[PDB]
Amino acid sequence: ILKCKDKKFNGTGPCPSVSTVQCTHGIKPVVSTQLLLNGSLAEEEVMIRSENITNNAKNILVQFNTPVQINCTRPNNNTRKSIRIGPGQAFYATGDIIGDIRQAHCNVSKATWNETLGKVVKQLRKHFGNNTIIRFANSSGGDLEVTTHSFNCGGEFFYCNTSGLFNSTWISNTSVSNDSITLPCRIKQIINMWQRIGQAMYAPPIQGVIRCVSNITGLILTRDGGSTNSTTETFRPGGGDMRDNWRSELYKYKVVKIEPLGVAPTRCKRR
Amino acid sequence: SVLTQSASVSGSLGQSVTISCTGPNSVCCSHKSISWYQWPPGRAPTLIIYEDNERAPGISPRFSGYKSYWSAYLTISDLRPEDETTYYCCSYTHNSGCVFGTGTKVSVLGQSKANPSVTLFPPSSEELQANKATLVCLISDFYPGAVTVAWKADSSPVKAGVETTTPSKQSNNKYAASSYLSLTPEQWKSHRSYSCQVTHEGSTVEKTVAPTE
Amino acid sequence: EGQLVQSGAELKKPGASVKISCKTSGYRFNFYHINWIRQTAGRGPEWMGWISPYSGDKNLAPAFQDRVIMTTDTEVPVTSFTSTGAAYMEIRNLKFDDTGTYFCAKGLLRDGSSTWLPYLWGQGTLLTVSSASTKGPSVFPLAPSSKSTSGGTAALGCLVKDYFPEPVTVSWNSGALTSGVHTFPAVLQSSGLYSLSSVVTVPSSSLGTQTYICNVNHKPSNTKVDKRVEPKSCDKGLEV
Amino acid sequence: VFLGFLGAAGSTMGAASMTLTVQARNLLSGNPDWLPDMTVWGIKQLQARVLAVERYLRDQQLLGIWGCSGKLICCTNVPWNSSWSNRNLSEIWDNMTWLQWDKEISNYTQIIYGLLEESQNQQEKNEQDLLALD
Amino acid sequence: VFLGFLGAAGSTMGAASMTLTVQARNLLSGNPDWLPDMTVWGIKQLQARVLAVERYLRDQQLLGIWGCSGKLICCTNVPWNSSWSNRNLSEIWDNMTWLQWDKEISNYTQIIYGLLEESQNQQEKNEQDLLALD
Amino acid sequence: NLWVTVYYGVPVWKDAETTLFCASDAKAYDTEKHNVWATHACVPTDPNPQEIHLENVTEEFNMWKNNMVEQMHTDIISLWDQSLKPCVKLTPLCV
Ligand SMILES: *[C@@H]1O[C@H](CO)[C@@H](O[C@@H]2O[C@H](CO)[C@@H](O[C@@H]3O[C@H](CO[C@H]4O[C@H](CO[C@H]5O[C@H](CO)[C@@H](O)[C@H](O)[C@@H]5O)[C@@H](O)[C@H](O[C@H]5O[C@H](CO)[C@@H](O)[C@H](O)[C@@H]5O)[C@@H]4O)[C@@H](O)[C@H](O[C@H]4O[C@H](CO)[C@@H](O)[C@H](O)[C@@H]4O)[C@@H]3O)[C@H](O)[C@H]2NC(C)=O)[C@H](O)[C@H]1NC(C)=O
Ligand SMILES: *[C@@H]1O[C@H](CO)[C@@H](O[C@@H]2O[C@H](CO)[C@@H](O[C@@H]3O[C@H](CO[C@H]4O[C@H](CO)[C@@H](O)[C@H](O[C@H]5O[C@H](CO)[C@@H](O)[C@H](O)[C@@H]5O)[C@@H]4O)[C@@H](O)[C@H](O[C@H]4O[C@H](CO)[C@@H](O)[C@H](O)[C@@H]4O)[C@@H]3O)[C@H](O)[C@H]2NC(C)=O)[C@H](O)[C@H]1NC(C)=O
Ligand SMILES: *[C@@H]1O[C@H](CO)[C@@H](O[C@@H]2O[C@H](CO)[C@@H](O[C@@H]3O[C@H](CO[C@H]4O[C@H](CO)[C@@H](O)[C@H](O)[C@@H]4O)[C@@H](O)[C@H](O[C@H]4O[C@H](CO)[C@@H](O)[C@H](O)[C@@H]4O)[C@@H]3O)[C@H](O)[C@H]2NC(C)=O)[C@H](O)[C@H]1NC(C)=O
Ligand SMILES: *[C@@H]1O[C@H](CO)[C@@H](O[C@@H]2O[C@H](CO)[C@@H](O[C@@H]3O[C@H](CO)[C@@H](O)[C@H](O[C@H]4O[C@H](CO)[C@@H](O)[C@H](O)[C@@H]4O)[C@@H]3O)[C@H](O)[C@H]2NC(C)=O)[C@H](O)[C@H]1NC(C)=O
Ligand SMILES: *[C@@H]1O[C@H](CO)[C@@H](O[C@@H]2O[C@H](CO)[C@@H](O[C@@H]3O[C@H](CO)[C@@H](O)[C@H](O)[C@@H]3O)[C@H](O)[C@H]2NC(C)=O)[C@H](O)[C@H]1NC(C)=O
Ligand SMILES: *[C@@H]1O[C@H](CO)[C@@H](O)[C@H](O[C@@H]2O[C@H](CO)[C@@H](O)[C@H](O)[C@H]2NC(C)=O)[C@H]1NC(C)=O
Ligand SMILES: *[C@@H]1O[C@H](CO)[C@@H](O[C@@H]2O[C@H](CO)[C@@H](O)[C@H](O)[C@H]2NC(C)=O)[C@H](O)[C@H]1NC(C)=O
Ligand SMILES: *[C@@H]1O[C@H](CO)[C@@H](O[C@@H]2O[C@H](CO)[C@@H](O)[C@H](O)[C@H]2NC(C)=O)[C@H](O)[C@H]1NC(C)=O
Ligand SMILES: *[C@@H]1O[C@H](CO)[C@@H](O)[C@H](O)[C@H]1NC(C)=O
Ligand SMILES: *[C@@H]1O[C@H](CO)[C@@H](O)[C@H](O)[C@H]1NC(C)=O
Ligand SMILES: *[C@@H]1O[C@H](CO)[C@@H](O)[C@H](O)[C@H]1NC(C)=O
Ligand SMILES: *[C@@H]1O[C@H](CO)[C@@H](O)[C@H](O)[C@H]1NC(C)=O
Ligand SMILES: *[C@@H]1O[C@H](CO)[C@@H](O)[C@H](O)[C@H]1NC(C)=O
Ligand SMILES: *[C@@H]1O[C@H](CO)[C@@H](O)[C@H](O)[C@H]1NC(C)=O
Ligand SMILES: *[C@@H]1O[C@H](CO)[C@@H](O)[C@H](O)[C@H]1NC(C)=O
Ligand SMILES: *[C@@H]1O[C@H](CO)[C@@H](O)[C@H](O)[C@H]1NC(C)=O
Ligand SMILES: *[C@@H]1O[C@H](CO)[C@@H](O)[C@H](O)[C@H]1NC(C)=O
Repeated sequence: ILKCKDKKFNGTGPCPSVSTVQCTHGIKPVVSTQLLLNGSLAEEEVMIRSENITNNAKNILVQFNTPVQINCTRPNNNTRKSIRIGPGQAFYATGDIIGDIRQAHCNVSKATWNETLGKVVKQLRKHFGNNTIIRFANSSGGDLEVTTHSFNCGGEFFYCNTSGLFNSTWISNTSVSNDSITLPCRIKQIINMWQRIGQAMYAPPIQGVIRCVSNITGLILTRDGGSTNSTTETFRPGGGDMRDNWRSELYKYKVVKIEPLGVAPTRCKRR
Repeated sequence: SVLTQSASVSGSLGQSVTISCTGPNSVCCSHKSISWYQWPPGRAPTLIIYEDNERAPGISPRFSGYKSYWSAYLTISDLRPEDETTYYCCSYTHNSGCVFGTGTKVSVLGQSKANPSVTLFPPSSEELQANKATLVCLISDFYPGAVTVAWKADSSPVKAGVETTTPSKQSNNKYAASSYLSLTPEQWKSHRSYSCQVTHEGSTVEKTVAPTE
Repeated sequence: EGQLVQSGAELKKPGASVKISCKTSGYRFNFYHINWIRQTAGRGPEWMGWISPYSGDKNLAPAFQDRVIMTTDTEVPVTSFTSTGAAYMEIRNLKFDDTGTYFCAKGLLRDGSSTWLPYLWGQGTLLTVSSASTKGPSVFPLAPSSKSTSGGTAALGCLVKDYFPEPVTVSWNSGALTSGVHTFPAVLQSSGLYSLSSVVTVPSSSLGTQTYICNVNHKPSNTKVDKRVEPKSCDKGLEV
Repeated sequence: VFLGFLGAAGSTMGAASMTLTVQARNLLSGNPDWLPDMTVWGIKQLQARVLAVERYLRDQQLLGIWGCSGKLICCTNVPWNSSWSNRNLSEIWDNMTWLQWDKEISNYTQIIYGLLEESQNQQEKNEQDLLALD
Repeated sequence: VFLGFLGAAGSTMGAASMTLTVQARNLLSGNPDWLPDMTVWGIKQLQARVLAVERYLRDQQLLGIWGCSGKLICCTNVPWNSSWSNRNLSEIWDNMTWLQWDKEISNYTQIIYGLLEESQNQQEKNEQDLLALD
Repeated sequence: NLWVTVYYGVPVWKDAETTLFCASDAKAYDTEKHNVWATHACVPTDPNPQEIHLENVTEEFNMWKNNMVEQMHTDIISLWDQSLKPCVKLTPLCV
C-alpha cells in the first residue's frame, strides 16, 4: 500500500513523497451526510477535491484543517420496555418520557464556524476567481437522508437540518455575537438506508439522556448548474453516495502488486 | 590552464588523428579521470569521452581514448567533414569540478573546395536620409579559412572605416564572413565606382557598384 | 528526451548584475547535477560550477566563489518520470572579461566516478558587458541577384545594420520559409557596432505565386521590423 | 545501504541490486492468524493469500524452467540483443531504476521469457544428456 | 517439435523428452480470477486449486529429498536393475511411450522411490559431511 | 560480451486491485461489547506499523478511480446484513 505524504495533494496527480505500509492508518467507519464526522484532518491547508470541478453534478469533497466542534444532545430522559413476543424474541419499546420534553439538537460554536467558512471561501476562490462572490444556501430537496445531516450517536439516529448554517454571501474581505448556533434535529428509529430494499432496521431505544461530542472535518457540496459565470456560484450541501464518505480517508492510499522478476544484461558465463 | 594540449592540429579525409592532453604532476593523469568535449564555438557542445576511454552513448566508435602515466590522448578514426571543429579535454575526480585544457583546433582537409559567393550591396534611400553610407560585402561558401578584403573607392584604396569580420563556419560545413565600409555622403557623391575585392588563395572575387546606378 | 531551455539575451553595465534562467523538461530535475560553464574570448571556456537540486550541494570554482550565486527551484512532476524544474544563476561584479555565451547542462550519472559531468547542454545565452547604450537596428531589403542563369534562381534577403546590443534572430514569412534561408554573422565596427545580413535562394519563376516577407525581432531593444523584398530584379544576368 | 522494504525503488539498479533479499523476505509471509472462526469474511482474505502463493509459485516455475534456479542473482547463456535497450553498460546500472527499465523492456519483454525457456533448457538439458556419458 | 501442450503423449520417450518445459508450465498456473464474492461455489473450486499446490509440492518434496533438485532432466547414482524392464537402450527411447513405460514399471515402481530417498541422500549427504573437511 | 541475467526481488510494482485485510486495533478484547463493527473477524494490529518512505519516488495517484473505496463500501454493507441477520425480526409489528 503506497501512502502519499506531501501536505498539499490534489487527489489526482503524482505524489512526489511516497511511503509504503501493509496496514493503513486507523479509519473510523462513520455513516454521515452533509458533514464528515470524526475524520482525518488535512495538513496545513483546506483541500477542495473533486472528480471534475467544471462538471456540476460531481460532488465537491472538502477536508478541514481545524476541527469544527459540534455537540449533539437527545434531552429526553427516556426509558424502555421489554415486552415479550414469541417463544424467544423480545421487543424493546420506547417507554413514557420521564421529565420534560424538547427537541434534540446539535450545537456548533458560531466563531469557529465563521472562521472555518472564512478559510474555506479563500480555497474555493482559487478555482472560481480572485475577488468574486460565492453563496451557499440550504439543501434543495428530495430524500430525507440527502437533505439532512444524518448520523448516529449512542444508538439513536439524528436527522438534523443544517439550514441554520448555510446563509452566506462573501465579499472579498468579509461576509454579509450569538455565542453558538443551534440546529433543530429530528430522530428516526426505522431506517431504509439499506441498498437492499428488502430489509429495514429498527433502532432500540436508549434508556437515559444522550450527549455526544464530535469533530467536524469535511463537507459534501453541489454547485448550482447553468450559466452562472458572470454572476455568483452556489454550493448547496448534498451527499447520498456512501463512497464519498470514504474518499476523504482513502485518497492517499493505492494498492500495488509486486512483480519481483527482472532481467538485465551483465557480463558472465555459465559452464 | 596548466592542462596543456596540442597547439594546432590538421588532418586528412578518412584517416586517423591524435590529440594530446597533459599537465604537471598536480593535475596529472596518473590517478585522475579524463574527459573529452566536442566544442562547436558558439553552439551546443557534446560529451564524447568520459572518465576514461569509455565513450558517451550514441558516439560512433570512430573516437577512442588512452591514458598514459603522463598524458592522455584522443584518437579519431575515419575523419569526417563535420569533425572540423575545436575540441577540449577535462581532468577531474569524483568530487572535484572540471579543469579545461588549452584547446586543440581540428581541420580535416582532402575535401572538395568551395568556390566563394561574394555579393556587394550599397546603402538604400533610407540611409541616404540618415546621412551615412555603408557598403555591404557578404562572403559565404568558401573552404579555406583565410580571406583578405580590400576596399577601393574609384579603384583607390581605403583605410578608414574599413572593417572586416572573422571566418565563421557555415552549418553546411563551409565557411562564411563579411566586411563593411563606412563612408560619408560627401565621399559617397564624389566617386564613380566602388569595389570590394576578396583575394582567395586560388582566385579573387571583385564586385563593383556605383552611386549613379 | 531532456529538452532544456535557458534564458533570453540581456544587456548590462560593468559592475552591475544579471540573472540567467535554466528551465528544464522531459526528465527528472532532481536526479542530476546542473553544471554551469561559460565561453569568453579572453580566456576561453571556464567551468563555473555545478549544483545538486536533490541534496542542495553546490561546488564553484575558487575564482567564482564570491560573484556567482546558483539557485534551483523544486521540481514540478508531470508524470512519474518527468519533472519541470528550474535553475537560476545570478552573477555580480560584471567586468569586461565576463562577456560571452553561457551554458547550463545536465549531470551525467546518478552514481559512479563521473556523476556531474555535463551531457545535455542548453542552447546558450550570450552576454555583453558594456557601458554603451541600447540602439535599435536599421533594416533594409536586398535587391535580387542572379545565381544560375540557365537554372533560373534569384537571391534576395534583408539587411540589419548598426545595433549595439545582443544579436537578432530573423524568420521568413512568419517562419513559413526555411529552405534556402542562409544567415550571415555580425560585424564589429570601430565604434562598437554590430551588423549582419540574411538571404534566401528563391526560384526566379516564384514571383507571382509566393510572397517573401522577412521578420526581424530585436529582443533587448524590444523592436520588430517586417520588410517586404521587392520582386523587381536588377542583375543583368537575371533579367534575361 | 538497507533502508528497509522497497527502500531502493528510485535508486540505481546497481544499488537496488544490493537489496534483493529484503524485497523477497516480505512478499511471501505477511502471515495473518485466522484462528477465529468467522464465516463469510475469511473466504475473501483466504482466497487472497491462496492466490498469493499461486502467483508466487508461477514465478518459481518460471525461475525453474530456466537454467537459473537459485533464488538469487543468476546468469544465463542467452546473449543480450542490441535492439533491446540500445545502451552501453553503466548507463543502465548507474542512471536507471528498475521501474523505468521494465518500462523500456515492456515492448520487448514477452519474447525474452521464451528465449530463456526454449533456447536454453530445451537444448542445454538435451546437450547435458548428450555430453555426460563420456 | 513443439505441438503444444501434451503434444507428445504418443511419441517416443526421447521425442517427448524434448517437450518437458511445456507440460510443466501449464500444470501449476491455470489461474482463475476469483475477485467476485460468491458464497458457496468458491469453496469447491478453491479447495481444488489448493489441493493442486498440495499435490504439486508433494512432487517437489520427492524432487527435493533426492539428489535431483533441478526442475529439469537429472541424473542420479542408483544403478538400473535388469529385473526392471528387461530391455536394452534405444528399444525404450525410440519404441515406447511414457504411458506404456509407467505401465511396465508400475509393478516395480514403488521401491524405486525408496531406493532414491534412502540409498542416496541418507548416505550421499552423510558422505558429503564426512568428505568435505579436507 | 553481455548476457541476460534474471534478478529475483527487484522493487517493481504494477497497480492492481485485490482483496485487502482489516485490523482489530488490539483493544478489542477489552471492549467486550460482544460485537462492534468489525471486531468480529479482524486480526490484531502489528506492534510497529512498517512505514517506510521511498526516496526519489513519484507515484501517480487517483483517488476517484480507486478500488479500495469499493472494497470498504462492500465491506460495510456486508457488515450491516451479517450484524442484523441473527437479531429479532419485527414483522408482526406491521399492525
Ligand atoms: C536519489 O537521487 C539522487 C539524485 O539522483 C541521488 O543523489 C546522488 O547520490 C549519489 C550517490 O548515491 C551521488 O554520487 C556520489 O557523490 C559523492 C559525493 O562526493 C563526496 O565528497 C563531497 C565533498 O566535496 C568535497 O569538495 C568540495 C568542493 O566544493 C568541498 O566543498 C567539500 O568540503 C569536500 O572537500 C561530500 O560532500 C560527499 O559527502 C556525502 O554527504 C554529503 C552531504 O552534503 C552529500 O551531499 C553527498 O551526496 C555525500 O552523501 C562525498 O563524500 C561521491 O563521493 C561518490 O563517489 C562514490 O562512488 C564512487 C564510484 O566510482 C567511488 O569511487 C567513491 O569512492 C564513492 O564511493 C558518488 O559519486 C550523487 O552525487 C548524488 N547527486 C546527484 C546525482 O544529484 C540519491 O543518492 C538518491 N537516493 C536514493 C536513496 O536513491
Ligand atoms: C438566513 O438568512 C437570513 C437573512 O440573511 C437570516 O435571517 C435574519 O435573522 C436576523 C436575526 O434574527 C433577523 O433580524 C431581526 O432583528 C430584529 C431586531 O433588530 C431591529 O430592531 C431593533 C430594535 O428592536 C433595532 O435596534 C434594529 O436596528 C434599528 O435601530 C438602529 C439603532 O441605531 C438603527 O441603526 C438601524 O438602522 C435600525 O433602524 C432593527 O431594526 C428583530 O426584531 C427580528 O425578529 C422579530 O421580527 C421578525 C420579523 O419582523 C420575526 O420573524 C421574529 O420572529 C421577531 O418577531 C429579527 O431578529 C432578520 O429579520 C432575519 N431575516 C429574515 C428575512 O427573517 C437567518 O438567520 C439565516 N438563517 C436562517 C436559519 O434562516
Ligand atoms: C465520534 O467520536 C466521539 C468521541 O469523542 C464519539 O463520542 C462518544 O460516543 C460514545 C458512544 O456513544 C460515548 O460513550 C458512551 O458513554 C455513555 C456515558 O458513560 C459515562 O460514564 C462513563 C463511565 O465513567 C464514561 O466513560 C463516559 O465518558 C460517560 O461519562 C455510556 O453509557 C455508553 O455505554 C456504552 O458502552 C457500554 C460499555 O460497557 C455499554 O455497556 C453500553 O450499553 C453502551 O453501549 C458509552 O460508553 C462517549 O461518551 C462519547 N464521547 C466521547 C468519548 O468524547 C462519537 O460517538 C463518535 N461518532 C460520531 C458520529 O460523532
Ligand atoms: C431551506 O430554507 C427554506 C427557507 O429559506 C425552507 O423553506 C420553508 O420550509 C418550511 C418547511 O420547513 C415551509 O413551512 C411550511 O409552509 C407551508 C406552506 O408553504 C405550510 O403549509 C406548513 O405548515 C403546515 O404544516 C404545519 C405542521 O404542524 C401545520 O401546523 C400547518 O397547519 C400546515 O399544515 C409550513 O409552515 C416554508 O413555507 C418554506 N418557505 C419559506 C421561504 O419559509 C426550506 O424548507 C429549507 N429546506 C430546503 C430543503 O429547501
Ligand atoms: C462572522 O464574520 C463576519 C466578518 O468578520 C462578521 O461581520 C461583521 O459583523 C459586525 C457586526 O454584525 C459588523 O460590525 C458592524 O458593521 C455595521 C456595518 O454597517 C456598522 O454599521 C456597525 O456599527 C458595526 O461596526 C462588521 O462590520 C462585520 N464585518 C467585519 C469584517 O467585522 C460577523 O459578525 C461574524 N459573525 C459572528 C461573529 O457571529
Ligand atoms: C555501445 O554504444 C554504442 C553507441 O551508442 C553502440 O553502437 C553499441 O551498440 C553496438 O555496438 C557494436 C560494436 O561491435 C556494433 O557492431 C553495433 O552495430 C552497435 N549497435 C547499434 C544498434 O548501433 C553499444 N554497445 C553495447 C555493447 O552496448
Ligand atoms: C488537479 O487535478 C485536475 C484534474 O482535472 C487538474 O486539472 C486539469 O485537468 C485536465 C483534464 O480536464 C488534465 O488533462 C490536466 O492534466 C489537469 N491539470 C493538471 C496540471 O494536472 C488540476 O490542474 C489539478 N490541480 C489543481 C490545483 O486543481
Ligand atoms: C461542547 O461541549 C464541550 C464540553 O462540554 C465544551 O467544552 C467546554 O467549553 C466551555 C466554554 O468554553 C469551557 O469552559 C469548558 O472548559 C470546556 N470543557 C472542555 C472539556 O473542553 C464545548 O465548548 C462545547 N461546544 C459547543 C459548541 O457547545
Ligand atoms: C468535466 O466536465 C466538463 C463538461 O462535461 C468537460 O468539458 C471536462 O472535460 C470534464 N473534465 C474532466 C476531467 O472530466
Ligand atoms: C487572488 O490572488 C492574490 C495573489 O495571488 C491573492 O492575494 C488573493 O487573496 C486571491 N484572491 C482572493 C480574493 O483571495
Ligand atoms: C479589501 O481590502 C483591501 C485593503 O484594504 C482593499 O484594497 C480592497 O479594495 C478591499 N476589497 C473589498 C471588496 O472591499
Ligand atoms: C478532535 O481533534 C482534536 C485535535 O487533535 C483531538 O484532540 C480530539 O481528540 C479530536 N476528537 C475526536 C472525537 O476525534
Ligand atoms: C542517464 O544519463 C545519461 C547521460 O547523462 C543519459 O544519456 C541517459 O538518458 C540517462 N538515463 C536515463 C534513463 O535517462
Ligand atoms: C534481436 O531481435 C531482433 C528482432 O526481435 C532479431 O531479428 C535479431 O535476430 C535479434 N538478435 C539477437 C542477437 O538476438
Ligand atoms: C511498443 O509497442 C507498441 C505497439 O504498437 C508501439 O506502438 C510502440 O511504439 C512501442 N514502443 C516502443 C518504445 O518501441
Ligand atoms: C534387482 O531387484 C531384485 C528384486 O527387487 C533384487 O533382489 C536385486 O538385488 C536388484 N538388483 C540390483 C542390481 O539392484
Ligand atoms: C504385477 O504384480 C501383480 C501382483 O499380483 C502380479 O499379479 C502381476 O503378474 C505383476 N505384473 C507383472 C508384469 O509383473
